[PDB]
Amino acid sequence: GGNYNYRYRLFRKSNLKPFERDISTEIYQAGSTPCNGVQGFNCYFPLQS
Amino acid sequence: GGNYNYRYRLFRKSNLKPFERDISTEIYQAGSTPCNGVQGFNCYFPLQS
Repeated sequence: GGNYNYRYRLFRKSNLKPFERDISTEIYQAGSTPCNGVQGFNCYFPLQS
Repeated sequence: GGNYNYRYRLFRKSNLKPFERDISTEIYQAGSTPCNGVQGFNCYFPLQS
């Protein structure tokens, strides 16, 4: 059926430092509209399976 | 930059009848525990971009 329980980050405001950990799960606003925690246009979840 | 505005359904309890429109956005339960509106382990969003 496929393993869909492994994910990875796909979006961030900036890069990451060496040996740095990011665990925050916030909606990524890639446009000019307040997402307000709404998954939609220019509002993409930062994790992909 | 990649187009992400298009999504398609990936999981459903059953198949679709001919000429059917589905729009429900509900967390899917692939395991034996309630999802409780959290896309965590064995609980995946139905739409993929």
